[PDB]
Amino acid sequence: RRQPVTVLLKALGWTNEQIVERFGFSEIMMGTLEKDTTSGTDEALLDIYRKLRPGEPPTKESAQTLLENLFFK
Amino acid sequence: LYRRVINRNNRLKRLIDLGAPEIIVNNEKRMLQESVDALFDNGRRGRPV
Amino acid sequence: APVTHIWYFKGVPSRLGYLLDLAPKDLEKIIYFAAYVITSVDDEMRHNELSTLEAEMAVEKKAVEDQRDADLEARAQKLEADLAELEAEGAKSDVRRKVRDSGEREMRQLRDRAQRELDRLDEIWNTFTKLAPKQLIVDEVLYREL
Amino acid sequence: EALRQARKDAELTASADSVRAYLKQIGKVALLNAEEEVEL
DNA sequence: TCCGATCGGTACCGGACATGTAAAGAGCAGACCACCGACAAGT
Repeated sequence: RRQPVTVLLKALGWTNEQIVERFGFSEIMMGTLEKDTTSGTDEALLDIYRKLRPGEPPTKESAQTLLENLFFK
Repeated sequence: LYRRVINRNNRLKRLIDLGAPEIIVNNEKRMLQESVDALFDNGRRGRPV
Repeated sequence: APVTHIWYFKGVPSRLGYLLDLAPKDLEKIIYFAAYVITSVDDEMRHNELSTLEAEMAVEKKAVEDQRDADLEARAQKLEADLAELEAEGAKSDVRRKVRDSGEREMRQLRDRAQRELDRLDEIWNTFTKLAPKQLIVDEVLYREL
Repeated sequence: EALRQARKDAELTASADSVRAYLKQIGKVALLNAEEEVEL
């Protein structure tokens, strides 16, 4: 299912300040960031893990390893 | 399909006879249900065999 | 073991769902071994013995509260022993603050554990009182406790 | 916190795939290390 | 009132073709057949 890209950006290790300073020239990005209703890195990572693989109990490292396997390995 | 249904039914009979715990018996019954459903109409529920 | 017919369940609309007034997701969970369904409930027996069951539940809650109080007083006496030890020989204020906040965290953990136990008991009692046929108990441990 | 709610939601997910459901069911119980086997 | 899922359908005649892996081994017993010994009664 669709997820806001701000969640993915935060899950990759970026913060709110990084997103603001990197995508400050766009209005859609700011609107999505204000309407995400989600803060922090661990919460976004857990949400991504739940969306991708429902029914699997998440933890601190399983989601990161899954993301690395999916993309950066 | 008929062989799969018969095999799962016989395995369910053996599991009931032995006295297996509830988890194994429930799993076997679910497998039997899926086998019958695939026999009657393959593709309606889940992935095709 | 009986097996349902795929034609009359996985259809648009679901004939079994219309006949039994059950949502298609509920039927899928029930017939694929994912949630329990209450076939029938003895309303008269539940109503006759409702007061006794409520009294027993209150007794259980009182017992768990007494256990929580015993744990709290054990923590209090351990803290008193620690204070007596700190009075016996001198110590820095930082370690005293550290042990104070550790004790506060431990007592807060005990308090929230007791609160979770009380909430679980309340949920179980509410589920038992609102028990009715054609209701799905999706939690296995809840059904085991019932 | 939110972690407990996420765990509860994950355990209460439908998990339509049969193999995934069986893995979830077998994952509920713990293991026996050295001596509980002898007692059992 | 709006909208993310799910299911239904999408021309005809001619023709064409056939699967690709195995982590083993041993001890004991049961059923059936090709080779045989005796022993008295009917031929």
